[PDB]
Amino acid sequence: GKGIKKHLKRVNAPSHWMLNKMGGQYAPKTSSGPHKLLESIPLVILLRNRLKYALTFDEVKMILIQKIVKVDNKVRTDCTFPVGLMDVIHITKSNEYFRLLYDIKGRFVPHRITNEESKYKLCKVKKILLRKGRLSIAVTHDGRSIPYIHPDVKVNDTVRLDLETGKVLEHLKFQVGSLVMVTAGHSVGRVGVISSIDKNMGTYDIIHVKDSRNKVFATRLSNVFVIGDNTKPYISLPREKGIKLDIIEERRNRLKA
Amino acid sequence: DVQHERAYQKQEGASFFNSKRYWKKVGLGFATPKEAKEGVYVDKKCPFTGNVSIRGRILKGMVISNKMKRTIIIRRNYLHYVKKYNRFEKRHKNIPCHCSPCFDVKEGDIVTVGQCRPLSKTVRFNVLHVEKHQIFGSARKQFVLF
Amino acid sequence: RDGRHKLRLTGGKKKIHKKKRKYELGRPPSNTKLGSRQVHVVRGRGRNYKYRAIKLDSGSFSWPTFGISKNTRIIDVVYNASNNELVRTKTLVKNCIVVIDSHPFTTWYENTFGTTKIGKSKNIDPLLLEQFKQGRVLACISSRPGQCGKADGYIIEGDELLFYKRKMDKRN
RNA sequence: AACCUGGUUGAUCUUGCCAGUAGUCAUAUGCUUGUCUCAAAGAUUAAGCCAUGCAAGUGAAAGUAUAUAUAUAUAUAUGUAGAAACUGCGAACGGCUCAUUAAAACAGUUAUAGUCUACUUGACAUUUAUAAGGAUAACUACGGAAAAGCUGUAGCUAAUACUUGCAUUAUCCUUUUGGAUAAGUAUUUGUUAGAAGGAAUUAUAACAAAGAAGUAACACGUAAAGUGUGUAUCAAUCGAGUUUCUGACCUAUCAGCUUUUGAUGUUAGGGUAUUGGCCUAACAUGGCUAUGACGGGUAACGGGGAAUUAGAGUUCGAUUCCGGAGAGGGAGCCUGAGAAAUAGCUACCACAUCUAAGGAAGGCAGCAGGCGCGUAAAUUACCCAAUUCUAAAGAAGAGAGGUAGUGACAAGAAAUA
RNA sequence: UUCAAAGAAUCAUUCUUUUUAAAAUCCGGAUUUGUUACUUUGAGUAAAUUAGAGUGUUCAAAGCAAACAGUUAAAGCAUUGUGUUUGAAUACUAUAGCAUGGAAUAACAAAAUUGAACAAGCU
RNA sequence: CCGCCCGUCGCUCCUACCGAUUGAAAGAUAUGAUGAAUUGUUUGGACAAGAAAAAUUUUUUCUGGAAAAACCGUAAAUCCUAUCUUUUAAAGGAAGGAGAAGUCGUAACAAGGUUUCCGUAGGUGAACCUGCGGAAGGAUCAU
Ligand SMILES: [Mg+2]
Ligand SMILES: [Mg+2]
Ligand SMILES: [Mg+2]
Ligand SMILES: [Mg+2]
Ligand SMILES: [Mg+2]
Ligand SMILES: [Mg+2]
Ligand SMILES: [Mg+2]
Ligand SMILES: [Mg+2]
Ligand SMILES: [Mg+2]
Ligand SMILES: [Mg+2]
Ligand SMILES: [Mg+2]
Ligand SMILES: [Mg+2]
Ligand SMILES: [Mg+2]
Ligand SMILES: [Mg+2]
Ligand SMILES: [Mg+2]
Ligand SMILES: [Mg+2]
Ligand SMILES: [Mg+2]
Ligand SMILES: [Mg+2]
Ligand SMILES: [Mg+2]
Ligand SMILES: [Mg+2]
Ligand SMILES: [Mg+2]
Ligand SMILES: [Mg+2]
Ligand SMILES: [Mg+2]
Ligand SMILES: [Mg+2]
Ligand SMILES: [Mg+2]
Repeated sequence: GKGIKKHLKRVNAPSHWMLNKMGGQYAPKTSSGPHKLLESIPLVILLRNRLKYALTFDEVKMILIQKIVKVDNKVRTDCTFPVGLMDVIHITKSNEYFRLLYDIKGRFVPHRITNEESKYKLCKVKKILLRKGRLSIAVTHDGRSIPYIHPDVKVNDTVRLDLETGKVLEHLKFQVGSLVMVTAGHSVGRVGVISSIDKNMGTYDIIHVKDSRNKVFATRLSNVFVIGDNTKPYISLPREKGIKLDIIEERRNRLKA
Repeated sequence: DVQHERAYQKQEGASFFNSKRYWKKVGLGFATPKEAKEGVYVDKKCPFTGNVSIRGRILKGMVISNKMKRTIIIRRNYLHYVKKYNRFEKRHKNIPCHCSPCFDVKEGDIVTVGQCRPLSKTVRFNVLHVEKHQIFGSARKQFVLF
Repeated sequence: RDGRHKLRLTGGKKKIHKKKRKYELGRPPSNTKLGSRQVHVVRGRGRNYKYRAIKLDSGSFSWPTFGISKNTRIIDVVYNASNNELVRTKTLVKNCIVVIDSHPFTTWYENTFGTTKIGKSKNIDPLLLEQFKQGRVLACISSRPGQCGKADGYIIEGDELLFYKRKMDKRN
């Protein structure tokens, strides 16, 4: 007939799933949801390939059936629910809290995290709609609509967003020296300060992001996620702290162990 | 004579009766000419005066024709590299563009055109800025790398 | 039917390699007429219903000068810049000039101030006034009745009105 | 491993071909073959034809059970199952093949300020009620037909099927209390006013008119008051359609093509989900072309890639992924968020099966399997365990998929001392 | 059509710093100046294949795993309980498109039967 | 040099060409004719639910609605041409290549016994001959 595609082939699966070529013909195909399949990750993968709590899809399903895994604090029983960049996972029985982050490679790690910090999540606004009764609503990368957002919030900036209640805490403008994480090409794990934004007329607004080794790298503004003010990040970053080393340096590090 | 059709050529987005003629800016630093702001002429597919927003590609060409009504042809001349011979070769492509009578354009004149929606069977572009230029052979034959 | 099957601009036959994909749908024209109201529903793409008016009369007509509107029977079609066939057949489309039973506007005027919210100061044309005197006034249609299912329109004014009169002009 | 030898002569040096030489995820076939690993395999000929079987269903709190069974607690109460069917969701994915198709498709690159988008997510609503209206299935009885996934009648009865249909917020005065004015989501028209985006006829706000659909007459018993099902708009998402630029093989023994039959444009419309000669009408006379138009050929699906190369390149790419297309041939529809669907339907053509001759159904380029064609290609196997999908979503299905079987296609290791 | 010049390091050469005109901009000091080709950096791209890093699949073709400590505990770290370290890099993804540093080489644009720059005056 | 060899003429084999035959065949478009099915609209109105009257029947109005029909519009298919492409037959004709020590000459290679060769025209069993103007690849780098 011809409509949408329900299946995903295991080689056509996006690399940072890190699936096998063997070990299956297909991949899980993230449900539609709050994240873009190419930059998400289904819950199945998390449960089975990352934490390794499950050996199989079946086990994951079973786990889900006990209403014990929460993603952003409300439960999910959909095995192929997409988790995505910043989202806190609360596996209830272990009393583990994860937050998904990026590695210095493209790969999702589940970070491990405290009760206290778990209660919020960072969310970058994308669009800021006006709706009926001249009320503004931000729309986050979490595919979530924040209504009655504080007026000073502008199109690219992140927002520290509470989970227990839908309301926001604080917001961090997209400034010239704002601690930033990346979430797309090459420099994906990378975490920097920002030197400069280009602001091209018709095109993508390219930005340059100085690291803490002072290695500058550029990136589209699209795929940059504000994470702090110049001093401190508002989230716990992984062990590497977004310092994508050179290849040689990495090898040296590996050797020294 | 402004009203030449069987219909009344109005100008949507004008607002005649109430309020304190209609043109817009089109952006990308292309200055709306005097002839659009002044100078009545109605055009549904003028970038400035009408209701088409230019967006997507902008590419300079060089007009070959004015023969169509409010519509122009522009050959882009360019160089297709052939890796076998590590050499280039002149190649071309005739983009039809909508004009709008703000621009008086004789042949051989350089233009730049923005994209815009499909305006007709082939015209997907309209001319935003017309450099003058002079030509001596046929525009057909002028290569201007661009 | 919205699709290819057409020469290539160079005038070369596009050898077709594709049936007709339903999303290239060209469902056939509702030649909507005068009469008592009668409208069908055609089911466009994502259950997006659209209202094929096939007979009409009581469209919403506006009076732009004063920026108001009223529902009136429309009593005749008198011009169609598309083609005269349509006008002969009395078919309503999105730029048909038609005649409104124009008592309502007059009544409204009377109610408001005088006899033939309020930024009044403009106070009517001569031609328009004359038209009103006979009861029945020329007016464009502005909805696309075939899509929207309403003969919504507006009263033709000053320069445009004059032009339409000229077009109409009788003479021989 | 950036390689060359033999062949014109009586001998010689060239040119020059022929021959050898190696490789081929490149087929065949000949002889031969003890292990193990890995594993292509009816593409090439006939997108030729097909016997039989199977390949899409679905119910573990949660629409509908006096078919029915059954267990507790005092003839009732709860319950627990439940064939059947109605409803819902799915069947548009997958799988197969490569016939078409040479600026088409496809690849990258835009665009959608020109659109649609079910499920999923998040926001979140507007002009008799201690609970409404029929009428339908399964079923009972009576039937018919050789036969078919045939259905007739009469009688019932449900539903989350179908159909009705019950304060508060914003603007002004008083000290959180008491009055005044309003009060439709998309959508459409007219009139204006104008936190983004490079750019707005954008968001939005007001006025004048219309105006769908909706806002629980539903089902569990849950969590630390919750869930399922449904629902208007918005956004996200899974996408889709269009679309910009650039990019293709052979042929000039194809040089002029396109235009009454939309060719090129303008206007107005119609149509579309939206743009558009997409279609209609009216008006221009355009548009493409020696930088190869238009034809013709391709033993052409495109690309990612494959082989072979020192480096260039040359050939191949039916074939693991992405895209396109097609389900004998065209064409046409219904349903639906999505089909111009083919294990949907209508029709014709071409094949063809059963028939009691009245009619009836049928479409392997799904999996096996068979005939044919051929130089040329495997089992009518076992299973849902893994990988996934669908479902009323652990618990069911799945020839999707996997596991073996055949297998000297290839590939690797390795006896015969 | 701006050629050049001078100083410091190194083993005649290499890499670095500084200035030598004119116009606009900024509180005597300090900082912008044709277009495109070309080139350099990026950005953005599916993986499978390819190159390539790691990893004794017994080797290898592979695969994307693994390694480590123990006749069953130490050690760590957690406030009796909890294995730990990790890996699945990187490059290739045109000839076009995107942004980008550019001094050379190329084009083209600017330029006299006359072309524009200022100071004054008048509208 | 008793070398080499050239062409006709026979004979056998194979290849492709021309070929009357409106040759044939399949396929492809293009036109036209008829035109199944069918979206849409229009007409219809078997009937199923209302309203009107009498004691279940009668007459009239409003709703939804099947068959059937008409008109555009998609448009299969069949037939008729036309054109093109592709294989394919054919008496005869006329080439080519191969073969066999066959016939007739001696064209060329030596000043090859008329130097050769070119273009052109006519001739002739056949190689070839001849005319005209060229060339040396001449048998002359020379008075
Ligand atoms: Mg299909
Ligand atoms: Mg050879
Ligand atoms: Mg053994
Ligand atoms: Mg076959
Ligand atoms: Mg196959
Ligand atoms: Mg359930
Ligand atoms: Mg059942
Ligand atoms: Mg498919
Ligand atoms: Mg319902
Ligand atoms: Mg026309
Ligand atoms: Mg083919
Ligand atoms: Mg292929
Ligand atoms: Mg083939
Ligand atoms: Mg077949
Ligand atoms: Mg079909
Ligand atoms: Mg089948
Ligand atoms: Mg069929
Ligand atoms: Mg088969
Ligand atoms: Mg074989
Ligand atoms: Mg399973
Ligand atoms: Mg002599
Ligand atoms: Mg002789
Ligand atoms: Mg002689
Ligand atoms: Mg003689
Ligand atoms: Mg003679």
